[PDB]
Amino acid sequence: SGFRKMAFPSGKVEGCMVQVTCGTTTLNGLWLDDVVYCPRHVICTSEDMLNPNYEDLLIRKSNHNFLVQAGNVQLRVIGHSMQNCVLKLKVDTANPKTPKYKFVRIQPGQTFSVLACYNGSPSGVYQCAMRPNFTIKGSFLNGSCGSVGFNIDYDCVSFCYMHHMELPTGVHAGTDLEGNFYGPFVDRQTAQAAGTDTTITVNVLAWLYAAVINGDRWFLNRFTTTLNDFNLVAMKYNYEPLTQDHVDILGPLSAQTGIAVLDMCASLKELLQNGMNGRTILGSALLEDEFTPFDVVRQCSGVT
Amino acid sequence: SGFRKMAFPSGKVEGCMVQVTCGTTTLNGLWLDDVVYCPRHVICTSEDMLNPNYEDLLIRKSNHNFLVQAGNVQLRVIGHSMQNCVLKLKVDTANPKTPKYKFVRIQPGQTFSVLACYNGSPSGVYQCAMRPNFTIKGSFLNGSCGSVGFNIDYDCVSFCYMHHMELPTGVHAGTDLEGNFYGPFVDRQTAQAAGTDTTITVNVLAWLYAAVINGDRWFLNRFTTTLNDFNLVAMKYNYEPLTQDHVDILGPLSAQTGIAVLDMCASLKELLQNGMNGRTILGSALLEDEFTPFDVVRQCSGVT
Ligand SMILES: O=C(Cc1cccc(Cl)c1)Nc1cncc2nc[nH]c12
Ligand SMILES: O=C(Cc1cccc(Cl)c1)Nc1cncc2nc[nH]c12
Repeated sequence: SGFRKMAFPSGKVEGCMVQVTCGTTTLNGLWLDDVVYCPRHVICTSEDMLNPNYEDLLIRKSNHNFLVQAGNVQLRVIGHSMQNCVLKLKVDTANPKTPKYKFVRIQPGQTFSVLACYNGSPSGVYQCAMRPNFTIKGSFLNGSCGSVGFNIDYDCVSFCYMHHMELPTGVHAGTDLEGNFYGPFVDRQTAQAAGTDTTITVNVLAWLYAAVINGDRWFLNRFTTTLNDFNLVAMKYNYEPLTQDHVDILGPLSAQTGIAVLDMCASLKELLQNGMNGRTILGSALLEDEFTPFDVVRQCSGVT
Repeated sequence: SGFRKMAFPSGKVEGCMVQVTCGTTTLNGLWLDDVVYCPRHVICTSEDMLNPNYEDLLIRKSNHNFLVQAGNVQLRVIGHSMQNCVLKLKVDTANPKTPKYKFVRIQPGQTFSVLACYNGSPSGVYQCAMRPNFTIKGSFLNGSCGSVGFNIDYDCVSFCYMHHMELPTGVHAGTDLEGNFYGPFVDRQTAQAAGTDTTITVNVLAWLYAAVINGDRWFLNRFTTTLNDFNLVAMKYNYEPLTQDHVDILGPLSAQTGIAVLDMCASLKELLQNGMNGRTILGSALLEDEFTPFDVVRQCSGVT
């Protein structure tokens, strides 16, 4: 029992972290096989960041200008290329600690672990969700760029995020491992709208099921609702509309607890309309949306 | 910017996890040098757990009865001894992945990361605090026993906790790495009082400073208080009395923000007496006490 915001064990990812320096800028890189991936803004100075012409800036750089250090050892760079907002630095040595891996583009509302790094060295690990507006509410300081987000399935690491930027609002933006930003963001020092965010309804319902499994049941009521009725409430409270696809993904939790998804929707409707009344659910005084139905089953079943 | 419940990177600890089986019981062990440490209740059957005579139960076991597997390879057990509530199994091979380490007994109110494991395999990592009543509110299932808590300082892992038991209340109890339980607990299947818990005041104040550093400032007021006045409020709200030692440890955060510790105490006093009024601080609708002043400085400075 107990329910925590659990991250994946970070060991497989720690073994891939390197420091990349270009000119006066240092950030993190990810070394997989004989390629090091890092944000392309490693080639910029502070003056360049207002409106960088990355193509022109990269033309002034040669392989020897990219200093890549894996712990205390230097990697020899034999090639460089820009793919969208990432640089791929070909090195002459395959990372001996390369785990089985994939590059995936996650959907908004999905979760992943972040290994925050500085100077190629891991500082900490935390779990978070990709917001419906494609930002992440992480914990990142100057130098964290190049830190990655990932999920693990047995021995395979699926990398889904590389950190690039902090918006003036203090939220975070980054790319998939092919360098494509999640959301409308561009890698420039300009104010950029993130746009309206919403609460991840299917994740809140999953967390309510986790609460019932772990004994927090005070919010269960004698009511039920329909998808249409519930979605009128979700609209008022800035929650994502619940679809049958979301109801289907909640099937395993509904079967385990014996609580029909629409009955749990009625509990959620009552919590939205009345608040918590000073009570808590799984140590939280707000409705949590950073656990997917898969995360709940994984944590409640002890998947390694 | 941003503030997360960040755990230490778990890689150094993942390299020490092994599966220990004795008879029909399987749990986790920690392999450091040529010793494997695990909860002594690995020698019990379910019938034994009501009131185990560990000395007698261990006498019926020989080195060959302890099956220790590091991933897929078997370790040869050449000695066994019980130290308080842990078993130390001497093996013929030093763990090649043994990091620099220490065994420490942490104080209540301090924090640490847990690497939850099942069958010797890591499932997840999370940060938590040792409650003032010596329990931890973890996320652990049957088979998680032997999972450890730890802190990292540069390249040295200080192990402070080994998981042993879940109380009937759903909270967790365990030992230091010398097998001494934190708190009054015994390794038996009996209902056991945890006793009154309190909120870790110095940690709440540290988190309020983290909130100010990250821009959440709505709770700052025009008031101040004294240690005596604040402690009358702490008493009413089941908070630990604040001492000058706690004020001293908050010095760096008070210097960084320019907010005197007693002025932050007045903000905390007002939040305790009036609640959050439906507002949040660092994404929380309650006063968080699982970040120490050291954790706040570490996260806000990017220590690796
Ligand atoms: O935002 C940047 C640098 C940057 C500026 C403009 C565009 C780009 Cl792509 C990158 N670094 C950063 C990241 N995360 C957190 C931080 N806190 C301070 N700086 C942080
Ligand atoms: O509590 C036990 C077994 C046990 C019983 C009596 C005394 C001792 Cl020392 C150990 N295992 C366990 C731990 N954490 C979480 C769990 N959820 C289910 N079982 C869990």
